Amino acid sequence: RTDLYACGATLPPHLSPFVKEEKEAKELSKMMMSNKQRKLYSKL
Amino acid sequence: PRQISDIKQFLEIARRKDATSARIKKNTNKDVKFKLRCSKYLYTLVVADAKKAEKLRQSLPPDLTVTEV
Amino acid sequence: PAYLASFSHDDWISGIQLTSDTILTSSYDGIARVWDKSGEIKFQSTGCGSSLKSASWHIPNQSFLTASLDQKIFHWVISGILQTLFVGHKDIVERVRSLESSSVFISASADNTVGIWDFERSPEARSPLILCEGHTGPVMDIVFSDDPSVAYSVGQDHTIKTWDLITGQNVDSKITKAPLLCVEKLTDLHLVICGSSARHIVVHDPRVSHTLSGHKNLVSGLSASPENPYMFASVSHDNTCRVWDVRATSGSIYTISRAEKTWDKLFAVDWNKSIGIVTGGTDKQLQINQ
Amino acid sequence: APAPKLPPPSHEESYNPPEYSNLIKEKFERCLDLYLAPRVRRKLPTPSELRPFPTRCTNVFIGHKGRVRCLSVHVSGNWLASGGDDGVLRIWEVMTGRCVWKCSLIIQSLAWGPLSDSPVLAVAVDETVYFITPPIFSDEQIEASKELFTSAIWRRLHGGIVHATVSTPSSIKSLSWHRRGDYLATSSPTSSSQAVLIHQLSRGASQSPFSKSKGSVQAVTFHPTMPYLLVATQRYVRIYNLVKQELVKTLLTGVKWVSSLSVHSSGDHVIIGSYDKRLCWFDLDFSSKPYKNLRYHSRALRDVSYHPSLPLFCSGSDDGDVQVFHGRVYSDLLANPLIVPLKILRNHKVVDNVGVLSTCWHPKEAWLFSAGAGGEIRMWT
Amino acid sequence: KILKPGKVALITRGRFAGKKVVILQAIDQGSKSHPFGHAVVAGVERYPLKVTKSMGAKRIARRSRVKPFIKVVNYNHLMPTRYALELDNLKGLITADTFKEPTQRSAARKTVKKTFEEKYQSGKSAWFFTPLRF
Repeated sequence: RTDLYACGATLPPHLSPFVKEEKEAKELSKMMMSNKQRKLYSKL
Repeated sequence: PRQISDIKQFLEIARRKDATSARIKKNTNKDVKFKLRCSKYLYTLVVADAKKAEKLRQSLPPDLTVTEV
Repeated sequence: PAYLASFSHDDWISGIQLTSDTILTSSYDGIARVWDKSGEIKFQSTGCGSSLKSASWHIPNQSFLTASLDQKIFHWVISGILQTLFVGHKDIVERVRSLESSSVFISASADNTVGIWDFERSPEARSPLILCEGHTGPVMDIVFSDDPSVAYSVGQDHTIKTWDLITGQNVDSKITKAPLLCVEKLTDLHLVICGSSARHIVVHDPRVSHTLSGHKNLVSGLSASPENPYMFASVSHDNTCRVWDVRATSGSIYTISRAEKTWDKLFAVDWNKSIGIVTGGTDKQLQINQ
Repeated sequence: APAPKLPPPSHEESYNPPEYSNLIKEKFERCLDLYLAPRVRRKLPTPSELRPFPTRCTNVFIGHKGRVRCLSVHVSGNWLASGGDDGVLRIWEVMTGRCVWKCSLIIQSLAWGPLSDSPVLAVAVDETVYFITPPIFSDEQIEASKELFTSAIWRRLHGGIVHATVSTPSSIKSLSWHRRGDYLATSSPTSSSQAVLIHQLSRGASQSPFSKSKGSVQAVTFHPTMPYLLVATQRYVRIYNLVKQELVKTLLTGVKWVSSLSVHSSGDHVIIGSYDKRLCWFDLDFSSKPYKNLRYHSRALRDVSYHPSLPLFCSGSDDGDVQVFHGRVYSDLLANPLIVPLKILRNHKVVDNVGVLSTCWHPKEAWLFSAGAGGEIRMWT
Repeated sequence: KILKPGKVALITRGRFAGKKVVILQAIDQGSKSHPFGHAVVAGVERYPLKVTKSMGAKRIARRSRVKPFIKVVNYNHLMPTRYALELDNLKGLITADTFKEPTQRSAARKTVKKTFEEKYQSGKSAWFFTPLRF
């Protein structure tokens, strides 16, 4: 639409098309050491 | 050879895949010896009590090959 | 019921028994004060030697039993004179209920037994006439049911046992998921309200249990209001007297705050028609709501 | 040739998003990464229905002006006796919270007797142990307790009904009672040769059942189905058969320092609290190695206790948190014990970097008594 | 009276042999648990590494970290030394009650660690923080 991008008008943010029970569940870390994979929950 | 003094240890080693066969040895003093052939050691559990003997024997996994004296 | 007045006491008001005129308040200091309607203590029990547990007057301005931590219940006849002391319980008598018609009065004790003490028939220093047993845990409280020959008994075993004083055995023991601390029998509704440790009042039908939550802490005592049979007040460990309704099981109908507070814990609750609802506890002040 | 893992595309940074001289440098860095960066190609325990669980504290016992070293509950379940560094022994009514016995008479530990008819308390002050029978009980209980008895030397006040004082060379740290009430186990970590002493009340004598002790002894207790004595040393836990006077089993805790121990009522399971912030579950029929290790506490774990009847156990640590676990044990060989978290009780003060010092369980219901360093006793219901 | 709270000394017996310690508090009279002239000391278990004009602040800080220890040591196992190290942060924090209380032992160890951090960074007692080569 021309009115949006007329000379000297406002510019919408240019978007990149490339850009695309709980307590017990979280605390169940029995003796597992290396099996503990809370690294994924801490990043993702 | 290794001696195991714990019944649940005997079951755990029996559960382990390295277990190949099991022998039940009935002695003249009414004491049974549960022997478990693994890859590296013959694990032996000396059960002097009769009632604990057969509950253990039925506790042994069905896939394991258990053999008479 | 709007609050009327509060009367101070030496210690926490362990037991409260409110009549039309007489109001017995037994405290942890070993003294049971018979406060009048206005609040004048007619007489104070002396020489108990142990912390008083519960008070229960067989008749107003008359003999009133008061249990103590020494496994003895002293019957003061009204100034109050200790006519006789009923003793023999293995542990301290947790609570005592008075029966006007029958000389046998039930008394739940910490020894997992409910003893039926008698004014004269007791084995005299007077062994209870019927020391009923059967509760697995300590007998927290006992209240006579609609029939004078039966009395409900709640205890730590979470089993409310309807012990028949005539037979000396529990006819039916209703088990619950939480331990009950106080038992109050409402004859008009034919129900028994149990103050379970889960901060819930369970109204169980003797002939089955309707649970009502809302109390912030454990319920310490229960008493059905004479004016409204459906309404029953319950003083809890949160120093609050939650007056719930049988029809309105969704929480208490009206939560009355104690006149005096100190982490206070209300312990004793009574419901007299003339005197209203009398409450007491760790605040060492017996408040009245009319 | 595994792919060089193409760089991520534009991150939505533009002329004006609501979220170049260096371009040669990033391109050079990318070229460097193409040959310098290595390329690599890459149950349900359901605690809801098994709720023997308790909840937040409801009764707070106050009156101790210092740390509460140890507290215990009588078999009847209505008396709770507590003591601390203040030297004040206070007996509390569990249902009401009154402090009926204000008489004081440091208190390292105090333990009730197992016999209901003989309510006698063994209380340790420094190297001395007092056998106290408070007059709060009925008189016949006092006489019933007297005939129980009436190395370490024996000697025979605001109601100070003292019966038999036991004096020991060292400051006793742990006290334990036998099931029959005839044997008292007193342990001190300082000593060695005579670190632990066994006292026979019926014979009125004390002895050292150990000729040679290895490692400092931290705590001791009695087996609940057999006379075996459980000795928790600094690093090991050793099982001793007393009737034949020998060593049955040694548990390798894998722990730098053992704090306290508790025993399952079945006698086949042991739980070890450690200064290494670890709870150690041992199945005596499984292994000398710990069946499970739990490292949830943030500070040194002080005490571990199993409820005598309900399948719940708790751990008290110096961080102020009390960890409540549900442990279900079956007699079957297949059925390994089921250990699940149930609750983490909080809101407990820490004084001088000291938190939950001692935890005790109600003999009947799921009630937990926790002693803090500020002199407060919490009754979690 | 050459062993006083605040005197630097050397340990010649035990695991921490050849390490330099500061006398935290002397029990020259002895104790029931330690029937000898023992004294509690705080020492440096791992000495900080040497630093240079170069290396970033990250590496300098990484090499400047110090691991302490606290230990009751016999006088016959301590070797007294003329240098003296004093700071009010390390006065009276240690006692027998601290050793029995393991959380207090760890807390005192961490406090000693921190105190050694500011002391090393400030450049005091360079000899005390220099390891002894034997």
